[PDB]
Amino acid sequence: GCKIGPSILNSDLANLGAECLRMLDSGADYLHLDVMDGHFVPNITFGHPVVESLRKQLGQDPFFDMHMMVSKPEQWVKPMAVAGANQYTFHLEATENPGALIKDIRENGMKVGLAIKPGTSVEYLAPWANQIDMALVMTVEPGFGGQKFMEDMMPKVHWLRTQFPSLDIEVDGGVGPDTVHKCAEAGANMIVSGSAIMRSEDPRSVINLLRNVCSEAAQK
Amino acid sequence: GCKIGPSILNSDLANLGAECLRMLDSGADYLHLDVMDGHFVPNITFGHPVVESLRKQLGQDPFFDMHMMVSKPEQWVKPMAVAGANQYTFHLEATENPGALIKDIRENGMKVGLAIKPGTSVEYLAPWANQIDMALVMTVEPGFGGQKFMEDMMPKVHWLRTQFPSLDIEVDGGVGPDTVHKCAEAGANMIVSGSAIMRSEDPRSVINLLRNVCSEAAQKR
Ligand SMILES: O=C(CO)[C@@H](O)[C@H](O)COP(=O)(O)O
Ligand SMILES: O=C(CO)[C@@H](O)[C@H](O)COP(=O)(O)O
Ligand SMILES: [Fe+2]
Ligand SMILES: [Fe+2]
Repeated sequence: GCKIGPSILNSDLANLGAECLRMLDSGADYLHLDVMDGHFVPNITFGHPVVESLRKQLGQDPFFDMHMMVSKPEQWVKPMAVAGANQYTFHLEATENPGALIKDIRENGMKVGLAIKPGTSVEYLAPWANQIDMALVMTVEPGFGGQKFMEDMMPKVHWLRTQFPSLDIEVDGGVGPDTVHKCAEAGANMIVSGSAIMRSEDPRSVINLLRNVCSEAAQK
Repeated sequence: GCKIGPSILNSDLANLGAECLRMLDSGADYLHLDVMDGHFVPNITFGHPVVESLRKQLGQDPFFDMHMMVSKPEQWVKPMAVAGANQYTFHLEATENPGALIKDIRENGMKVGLAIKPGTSVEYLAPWANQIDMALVMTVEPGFGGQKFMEDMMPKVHWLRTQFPSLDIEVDGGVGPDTVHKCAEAGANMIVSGSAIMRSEDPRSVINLLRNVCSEAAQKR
């Protein structure tokens, strides 16, 4: 039950379609699409209009996990749903009312993800863990790709896996073949990887390696 | 002195390099790149990281006109300059001190654009017109492509042309083979056109049509 979702942050953003196509053709389980509004984080990536074009290019079948690093996650729920996103992962730090937002995401037919930044206590998630589909434990400060993996986040992952056996747990930031085992042994089952996968001639082998390390570690 | 800059807002954003390349090959004078942060306008497009990738794909020749529909234009000046943008067009309504921002843009080596929304009186643009390279008169409410041209904006263009004869004046929003006449006769010499060029089977001829109409008006003056 371990899935690999490449991030395209450090890809050729002038050719997102081709970049994502290579990922899917290489056996990626899903695509992790980083949406930044220049406000919640100090960078701007793209929003629902790019997602709409991607969905048209990539077809109906691929799974889009939207990492919504935006200050008003309430605003982009319908636009993302209409564009064809499968999962809407908002930041607990950004919402005025998590309960209302979770409901709205579900009314819009999308799965619900909830992300926390490194400095955010994992216990902030407790009241919500039973209402969401996936918790995203950031392992770098959000805003940029290619940052250093924060191993000190692993106790958050372990705590979530122990307290909520059924919850999908995603890690995001500096995850690659060097750090994936740490994530898997802590309890993560959804693995975002960007820079580590993006340069490869044979992304399929790297993706398979991440997935296999993660699955065998989970089998324990 | 008339120039046509297609907008790629309603293009295939998953294939943005390809869309820009074919605009350039079709004779575009420049590329007009719409940057929206979801705050200044209710939509999000892309920012400096996409510009960087485009500059790498297109090379150093093409001119990028950055339409900065962002609420903190001060924040993105350096990042856009580093990404390879040529001109930074910010909104008058998006800053408390346009004078300081204008200075910072030039210090970062870029050309300076200054834009006003339809609801914003052209009078407020005037104090800065002698300090900028290009004034942008919006002819639709910013945030979305394919909207209807607001011909009621033409007196803004005409007034700027009269008061600032050497100023480059851009119009943006619903400009096409029909409405370009109004823009040209009013005094605009820089034409942004999105849906009219992008959804055309013959972008070259559309671009030629827009430039020719504008030149004819430019000559008459
Ligand atoms: O959300 C983010 C950054 O804000 C992550 O998705 C990064 O894009 C992960 O990329 P690498 O750290 O694997 O390069
Ligand atoms: O800045 C904008 C919209 O905010 C323009 O650049 C749009 O791209 C309008 O293009 P048209 O499709 O109306 O020509
Ligand atoms: Fe992410
Ligand atoms: Fe524009």
